[PDB]
Amino acid sequence: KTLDIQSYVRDMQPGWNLGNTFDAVGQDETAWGNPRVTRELIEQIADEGYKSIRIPVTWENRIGGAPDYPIDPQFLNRVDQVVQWALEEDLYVMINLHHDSWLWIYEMEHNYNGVMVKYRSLWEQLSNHFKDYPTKLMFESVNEPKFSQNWGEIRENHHALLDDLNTVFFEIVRQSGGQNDIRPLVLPTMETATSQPLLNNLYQTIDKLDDPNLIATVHYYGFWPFSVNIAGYTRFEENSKQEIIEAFDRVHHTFVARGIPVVLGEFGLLGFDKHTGVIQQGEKLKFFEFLIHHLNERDITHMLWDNGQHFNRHTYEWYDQELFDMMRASWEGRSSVAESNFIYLKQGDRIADATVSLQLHGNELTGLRANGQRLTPGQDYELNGERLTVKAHVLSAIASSGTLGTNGMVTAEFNRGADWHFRVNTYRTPVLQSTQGHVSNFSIPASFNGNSLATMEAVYVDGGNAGPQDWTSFKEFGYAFSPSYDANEMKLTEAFFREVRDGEVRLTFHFWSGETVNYTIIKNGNQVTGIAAQ
Amino acid sequence: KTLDIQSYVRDMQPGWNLGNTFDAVGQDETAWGNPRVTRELIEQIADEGYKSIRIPVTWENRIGGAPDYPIDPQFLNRVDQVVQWALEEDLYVMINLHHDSWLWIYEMEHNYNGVMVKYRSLWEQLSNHFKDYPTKLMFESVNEPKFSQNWGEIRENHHALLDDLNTVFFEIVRQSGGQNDIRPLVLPTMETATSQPLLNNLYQTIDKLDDPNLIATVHYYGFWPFSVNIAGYTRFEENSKQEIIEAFDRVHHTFVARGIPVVLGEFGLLGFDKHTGVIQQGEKLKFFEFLIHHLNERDITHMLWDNGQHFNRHTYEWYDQELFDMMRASWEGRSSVAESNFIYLKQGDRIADATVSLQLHGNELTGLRANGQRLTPGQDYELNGERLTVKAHVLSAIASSGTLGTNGMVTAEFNRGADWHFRVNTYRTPVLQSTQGHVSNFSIPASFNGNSLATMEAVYVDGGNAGPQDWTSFKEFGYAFSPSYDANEMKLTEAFFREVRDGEVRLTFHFWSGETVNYTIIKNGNQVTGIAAQ
Ligand SMILES: C[As](C)(=O)[O-]
Ligand SMILES: C[As](C)(=O)[O-]
Ligand SMILES: [Ca+2]
Ligand SMILES: [Ca+2]
Ligand SMILES: [Ca+2]
Repeated sequence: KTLDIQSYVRDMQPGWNLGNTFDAVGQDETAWGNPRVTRELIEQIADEGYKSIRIPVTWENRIGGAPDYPIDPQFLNRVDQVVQWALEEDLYVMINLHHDSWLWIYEMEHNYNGVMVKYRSLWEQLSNHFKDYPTKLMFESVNEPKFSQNWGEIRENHHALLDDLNTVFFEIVRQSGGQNDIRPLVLPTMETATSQPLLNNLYQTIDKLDDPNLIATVHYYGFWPFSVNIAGYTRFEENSKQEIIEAFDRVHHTFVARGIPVVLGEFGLLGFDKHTGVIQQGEKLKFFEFLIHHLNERDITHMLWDNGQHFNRHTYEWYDQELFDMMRASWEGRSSVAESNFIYLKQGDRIADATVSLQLHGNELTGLRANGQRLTPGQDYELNGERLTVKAHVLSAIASSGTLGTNGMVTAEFNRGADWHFRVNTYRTPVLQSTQGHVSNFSIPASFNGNSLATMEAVYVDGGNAGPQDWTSFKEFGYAFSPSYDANEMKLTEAFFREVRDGEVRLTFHFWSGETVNYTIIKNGNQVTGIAAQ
Repeated sequence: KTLDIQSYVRDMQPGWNLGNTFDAVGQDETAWGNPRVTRELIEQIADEGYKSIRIPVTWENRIGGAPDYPIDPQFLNRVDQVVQWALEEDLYVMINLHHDSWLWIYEMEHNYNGVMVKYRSLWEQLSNHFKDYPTKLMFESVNEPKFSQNWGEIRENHHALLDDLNTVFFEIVRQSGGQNDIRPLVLPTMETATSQPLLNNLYQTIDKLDDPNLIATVHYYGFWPFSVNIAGYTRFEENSKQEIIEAFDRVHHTFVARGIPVVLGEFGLLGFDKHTGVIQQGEKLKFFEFLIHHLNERDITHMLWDNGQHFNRHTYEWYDQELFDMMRASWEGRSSVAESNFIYLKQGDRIADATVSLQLHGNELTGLRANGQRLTPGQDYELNGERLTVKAHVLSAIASSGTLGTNGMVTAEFNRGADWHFRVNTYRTPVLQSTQGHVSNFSIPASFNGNSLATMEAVYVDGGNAGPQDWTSFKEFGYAFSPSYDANEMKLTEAFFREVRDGEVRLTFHFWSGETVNYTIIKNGNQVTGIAAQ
């Protein structure tokens, strides 16, 4: 019968990626540290409220040679089993060719027929294998296509190559029998990026194919500097907000408003490829709240990129319940947020009233708790417009001990959406110590003293920015440096030193409390002298 | 072994089309009035100096139905026989899908897979059939592709469709075995037109395919108004000259100069689709001289469109030896031409010296003949710069009788290139007569009195142009009107009257002698009254 492609895509909301699994580059799907897929994982993801699952698959390393490129039947049966489990749990399912994109498909520019033969063979095999599967199984032509080994090197000829890949995929699937005459097909922009020319090119391809069951796909990992924590973008601010609005306005105008539905096939923050701790927690939450709201406004179905770091695949729970709670709330509507998820108290100072700005997002404050205890309006706190004041005696009750670090929590409750949690932290000025070391393993002894590090600047004392990405003084969190809180050390990485010339560099460590600490390093070959502020 | 595609295309020069033959829409190749192809025709064309032959083929009407679309083997064997004869005569050969373009291929926009299945099947069959043939046989994907039933309705989506047709053709041929891995392939622009965007799109496709044996093709039928004789363009003038220069500069810059050779797969004058007499003979000759010179300058191989009207296929000679002689001369270099191919003498007037402007094109005048008799320089004629004077006594010797029409010829001989022939014509004022008739068969009795008609204007006496193409007063020769010299009649066609409203129209007949005659028609329904000048 007829299929309503817009309703189909709407019914997928929200989605989840089985990341770093069948897409892993290796003998099998455990190559990147995830376990073999259990039925329970799929059940649990469905129970959390996900309505669709993307199962990215890298076929390279599980296929024979030319000319037929036979897919390993054992590998295919394992992929198949997971597809079936998902369908049994009433999920929509998307499969693709994944890291094949940069393992070999990218060669197409100087190997047209060679790539085409291999690509055709794979999609002929998959389309045939899955032809009688329910149409809740959809096919995606290729992940993040590009035709250079590098990102951001899209040339004019590349667009034509991607049109051809998308088109041959369409032709193969549509004429392969079973339900494949109507099965929804997912087609990407170049690099799954959102610039207007790339959206236009995908539109041209979709328009040409003259088919009612096509879905456009893009990916999104945040405004780059915020997403990796570089260049001073420690807060979710106007640049990150405007990129989302502008990008998804383009997507909506070009596709959704013209009747072509859009699946955001992957989203997250790029810096999570390091770890989730590289983005300040409150700012991370506000990114997800804002993004998902604006996707909802534009009818865009989204699928979380989860490489194993969000849903714990061994215990079937979220590593970060706060993040999940925010996402789950965002599926339904907006949550109120605040300038920060913390209130800092200087150890030794008289504790005063803390006033913080809320962004209510159309909700009302219903209550406040201090370590779970209900507070009395007026007596213990005030809300004046969007200015929330937590009274001194409440903070003193939580943190009069003056123990450094997080003493407790003030939780703001709203009539709709997720609670917002203020971590109440006692701090003193952090102290770094002079030291001497080697570029391969350089650690500054550091007393964090209840502080959390936001970012680090590096400049040559003689002038100019030092280290990687020297268009900015603010170095990249994790990549160039890392706080080791348990070890009481500040790590400066070998990658940092690889892009530092011999000489004297001034470091400036910025902490979330507002504390700033300077430090000097002198590099002489592979040897580094650290000198604390005096 | 390796093939040098530029040398290959150069070696094709000059070419000839076996037109209105296998391309004819009908049961067989005689459907449009040409005889079955004889070996002698191919021999004779080769003997005239042609090095390549285009054999356009329309496959529709000689194929089975879906899904395999089997080509009639009998038809294919007849095409094959002609290909073999041409190859035996050492010619290069181009075959294609021809009027399939507008019989069904154009449907692709709203029938993507249906057209693709049929197109794929045909090229699979042809590529297989011809795979072991010498590489002097080349394949051309499709004639004059477009995706509307009408010309000049190229939309953005159409470019993508043509890229796909060209690309699938490439893929099929290149992987079909025999010599087809290296066989030269000919790819057209949309409508085989020469505008920059269309040239760019073909370049993009050729660049993408990353193959050393690709040939670009365009067609050319002259600046439109001159080519059909409308809007007053009775002379080969600056607009026709500039179109050639601009168009082929674009072609050279975009393709030839970048190492992609170009075959002009068809050329002629569009109006020849009526008959060759619609273009004044001298102006026709200058068009071909100028065109072929500029193609030579730009290394473009050309193939004459001959639907049966140039080379007489029954007697194996040129209908118009003067035209052939000009083309043959042009293969080697430029010919000198003149303002006209005629000298008019008014009957009853004293015969004076005739002075005409020559365009020497780098040649020198070596002599002059009057009816074949060598004339004496100085005594009988003078050349002053490019001004040729033929003395009165020479013209009087040719035309003292005062018989109306062509009395004889003055032939200019040059050190290089074709002779130029001046027809010496005696004329009197032409006379049209009043009459009454019907729109389906309206003839003005006409005493042409040694004159040749150039064009006819039609305007409403109250204002505005009358008849077809009413953006100009000058009507289209043949289509709207025709001189019947033997019948002594001026025909105004039914097609003319279909676009004339009831009322009074002033006609102005322009003759090559400079004589102008006005005439009035009054249209009342299907009845027409003609009133001669008084
Ligand atoms: C390294 As990625 C663009 O697959 O998140
Ligand atoms: C009518 As034609 C464009 O094939 O000369
Ligand atoms: Ca294409
Ligand atoms: Ca609540
Ligand atoms: Ca001569």
